[PDB]
Amino acid sequence: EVQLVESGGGLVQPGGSLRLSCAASGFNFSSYSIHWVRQAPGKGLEWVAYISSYYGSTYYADSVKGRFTISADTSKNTAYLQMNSLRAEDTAVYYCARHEYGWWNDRWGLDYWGQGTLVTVSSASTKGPSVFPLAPSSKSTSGGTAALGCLVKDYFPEPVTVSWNSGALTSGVHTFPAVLQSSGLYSLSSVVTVPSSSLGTQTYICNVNHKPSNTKVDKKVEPKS
Amino acid sequence: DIQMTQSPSSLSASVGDRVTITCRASQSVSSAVAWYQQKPGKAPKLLIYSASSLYSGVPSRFSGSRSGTDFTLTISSLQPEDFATYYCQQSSWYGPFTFGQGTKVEIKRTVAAPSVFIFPPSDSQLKSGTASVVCLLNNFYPREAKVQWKVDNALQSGNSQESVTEQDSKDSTYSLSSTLTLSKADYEKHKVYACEVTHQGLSSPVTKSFNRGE
Amino acid sequence: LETVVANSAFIAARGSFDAMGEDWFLDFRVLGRGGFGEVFACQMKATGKLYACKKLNKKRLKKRKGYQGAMVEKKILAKVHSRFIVSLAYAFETKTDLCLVMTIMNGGDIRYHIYNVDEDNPGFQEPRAIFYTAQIVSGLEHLHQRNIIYRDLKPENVLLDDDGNVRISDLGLAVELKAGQTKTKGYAGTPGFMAPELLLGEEYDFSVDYFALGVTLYEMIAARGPFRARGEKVENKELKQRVLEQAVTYPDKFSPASKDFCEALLQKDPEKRLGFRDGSCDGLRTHPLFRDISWRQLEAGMLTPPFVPDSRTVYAKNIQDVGAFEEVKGVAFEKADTEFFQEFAS
Amino acid sequence: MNGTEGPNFYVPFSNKTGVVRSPFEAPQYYLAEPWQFSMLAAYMFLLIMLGFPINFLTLYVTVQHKKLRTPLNYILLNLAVADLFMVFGGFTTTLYTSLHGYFVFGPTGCNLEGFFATLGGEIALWSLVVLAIERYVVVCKPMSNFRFGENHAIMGVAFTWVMALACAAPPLVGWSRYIPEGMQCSCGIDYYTPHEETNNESFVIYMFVVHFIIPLIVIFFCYGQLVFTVKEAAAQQQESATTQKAEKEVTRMVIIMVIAFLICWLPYAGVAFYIFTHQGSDFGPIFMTIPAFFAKTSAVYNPVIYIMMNKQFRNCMVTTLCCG
Ligand SMILES: NC(=O)c1cn([C@@H]2O[C@H](CO)[C@@H](O)[C@H]2O)c2ncnc(N)c12
Repeated sequence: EVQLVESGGGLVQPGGSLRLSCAASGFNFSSYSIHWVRQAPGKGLEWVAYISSYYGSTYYADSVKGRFTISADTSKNTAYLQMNSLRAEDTAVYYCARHEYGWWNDRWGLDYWGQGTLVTVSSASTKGPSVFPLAPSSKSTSGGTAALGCLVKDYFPEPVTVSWNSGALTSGVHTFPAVLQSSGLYSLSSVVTVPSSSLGTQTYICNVNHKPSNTKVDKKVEPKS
Repeated sequence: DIQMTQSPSSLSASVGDRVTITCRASQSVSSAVAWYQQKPGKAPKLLIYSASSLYSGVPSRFSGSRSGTDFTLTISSLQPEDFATYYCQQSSWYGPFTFGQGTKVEIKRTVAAPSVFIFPPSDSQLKSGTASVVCLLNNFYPREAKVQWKVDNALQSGNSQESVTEQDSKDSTYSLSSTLTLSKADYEKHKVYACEVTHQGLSSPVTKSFNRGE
Repeated sequence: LETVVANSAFIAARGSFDAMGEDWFLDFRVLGRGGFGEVFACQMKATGKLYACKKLNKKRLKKRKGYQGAMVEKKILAKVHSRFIVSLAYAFETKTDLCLVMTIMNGGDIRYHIYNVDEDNPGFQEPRAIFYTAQIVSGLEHLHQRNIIYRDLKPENVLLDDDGNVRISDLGLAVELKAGQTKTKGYAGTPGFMAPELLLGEEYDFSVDYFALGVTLYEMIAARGPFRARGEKVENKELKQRVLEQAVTYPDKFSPASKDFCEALLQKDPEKRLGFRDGSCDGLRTHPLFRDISWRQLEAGMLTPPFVPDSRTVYAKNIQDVGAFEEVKGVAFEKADTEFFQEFAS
Repeated sequence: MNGTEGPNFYVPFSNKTGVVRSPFEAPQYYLAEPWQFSMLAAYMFLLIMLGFPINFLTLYVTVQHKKLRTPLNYILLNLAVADLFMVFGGFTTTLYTSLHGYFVFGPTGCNLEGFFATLGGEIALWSLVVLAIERYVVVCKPMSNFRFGENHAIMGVAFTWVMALACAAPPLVGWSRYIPEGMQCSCGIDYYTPHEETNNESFVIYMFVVHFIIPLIVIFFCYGQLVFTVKEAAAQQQESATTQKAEKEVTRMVIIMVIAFLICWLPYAGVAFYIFTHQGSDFGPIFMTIPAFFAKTSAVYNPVIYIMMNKQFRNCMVTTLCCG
């Protein structure tokens, strides 16, 4: 069923060991195969390796070979993937597949997938955001409507939330998806479009709240000379 | 394994259109194909199993047909919630499982040009030792666009990162940020920061630029 | 040529049918050459019903010294009958042969159907093989409950009736164990359908029939035995070595359930061989393979067979393409032989 | 009268050139030319060269396969033996004599050659009849609740011999006579004149009725029935491609089989009958060699038809040729 909840979350260092473990229940694992399917963030679905109860056939994908050691349990229906070599492509919101066994020799798709809990492979340390103003565009795109924003840079772990004027401004706000930088720290920009005529007559302050470090920074954004 | 090749790579169709996407497996897998709907930050939903048999609790606008090597998923009437990436899959009960490359179904609307804004790095940004110049392309359609960064007319490559917002609920436009990252030391040896935007909505490349001082 | 004409005349007779001695049965074409002499179709003039008549030629009996084998088949089949063991109707003799007249199975034999399903694609698909395996199991079980070791079982001795249900037949290479033994030596059976124990001349129990079941199931799907290649069968000596030494190979045509099941039966050692361990034959039935089979309905004959034989086109063997064995080179019968011949007739 | 009757010869070239004497002592060149004798000798050599291997193979192959040893092949073996009688009795003698251009074995030789040639051809004739009977009985089933066994086959074989002797033996005891036919290098039955004084007339009537008309009726009956049966059966069995192909094949074969019986004995019957109904019909000496050509060639074409064109024999021959 839908109850295939990862309980193997948390950061784990590259080359480390963490045993991803399916909280599988609502069915009996012996007519199904709990082979590990990984939805990598903003990227397509892939297969890791086969899992079987009685049958005991296990086969890897040709890209995770010997970097994981499959294991299984039918006393709780948990399927444990041992981690023992990791890269950075082993970051995914892991899900547990559930695949029907035939009714003659029938192959089906994967009936259910998990609710996931994020697993990350990273060497980066905790560090709140430095919040810099992205000053108004008024040296080009003059008059009418001007855009301004805040660059929220060098934070980790994700997420970071950005609001404007303590949540009083949220209209016309486009908060872009995070991009992984070379450092191993995420950065994004949040922008808001405002009247060019309101500039230097209204203060626009981005209120940045990074929950993992409990780091809150209110950074004023004003036209510069 | 058995390679799964999705076609078309992307398509753009309006609401209430009949959309058929095709998937070709390199080797025949018999009737043993599935189709998924993936919308970002959600669990994949199974649509079709056995190449053509609907999964329970899936709308009846989705259907699949065909066998051999050429498999199909058909959406009879497109909806504004059928903005998704659709993945085909081959299954085997004694072989590998392999997925497609995804077919991007885009919800179509009229062409729109981007309003182009360039934002200076502040002095505060310079203190960290980095200068980020951010270019915003606001409310344009289609999603595809090309941003070219030029500093002093020198092409910038391999030091800029692009991020595109997920489709706006405002009117079904896209916005795109292109962030050019330089050192402070490079920034202070430069002057002209130009963001050139080439897009379908535009009839010529539009350059927005500023000179250092902000 | 003439063989098609003879087949056509049989078909003509069948059509009429659908709608002792040699002076009591009108004789048609042979349907095979059994273990002992011919097995031809024939018809009672007194009721207009078709029967197969396994004739055991007096000549061929003397040559092979097949006197024991004849008596065994008679006494066992005469006493033992089920829904998966053919009825025996008459035991008389004629001028030149001893006769056992048994009920028709004008649907052909499983061996025939392996290649007849499609010449360029021999062997059945998974549902059809599974179905037949389940029916064979019920027939074997019926023998085992009566404490009979068959020591053989092969596709050509598994006959289809008109409906498309299969039955085992021919109990001439069997032995009925008494209470006081549970294992016995021998060398009974046809090579390749004989278990390791049989070949080594060792004592064996009921196990050997389950080995044969494994060989049968494998052969239905792959169109070859576990111990020989497609459309080839090696010499008895080499075949004996294959059975004893070789581990079974499998394609992925098999489902995991069928693969595992087949392995369990083709296991070498009676103790690890799935089947009757003198507990139940229903331990075998618990295997996941039979989740697609309803045993209660199977035993009651209420399940629809996967293939239904045509009632016009007969799938019995062509006459001149059946087996053969030499008749005597001048060799005149012993007193003993004559005494057996009179005794056989009832 | 198309020839000249004598005490023990019948030249089918009438005496009117004043050189026509006994062809047992006179070289014949006044009713044939030297080239015609060379062609005769060539032809007789051919019939031996083909006939002996074909018939030897028929006997040979049967010993090596179980299924051939069955009762229904006995008559076929008998046919092959019959043909061989014609080869060594008729053909070989005629080959020797032709190169002298006349018959050099004398009146006694003529009786010998005529006996073996007739015996051969008659066993062959009655074999074809018996074979047709067996096919009719087995397939059309006029009598039911009987099994065809070894004994019945043997009776069938014996019957052909008895009927053959019934024809070959009479000209030796003066009921008709053997006398030279054709180019005077083979001896046939006298029927060229139904002359009372030599008893030709009664013999010709006996032959025509019992040994041609009777066979002809039986052959037509049996094969007519067989084709009828097979068409009906095939109509009720159009659920197999094989049966339809077979039906066409069998019908074609039966036409060939009937024609082959006709060709062999019809010339003798035709000529004899015409001469019986009206006497004064003149024919040449070479004309009387024509019936002999047709009859003698059946030693080759009968086993080709009745052995080679059967599935069972074919398989067996291939196995034996590929080591056996
Ligand atoms: N003994 C029997 O009752 C029969 C054996 N055969 C054929 O005879 C062959 C040799 O046993 C088999 O493979 C079948 O083709 C049969 N064919 C049809 N009906 C039957 N009752 C039998």
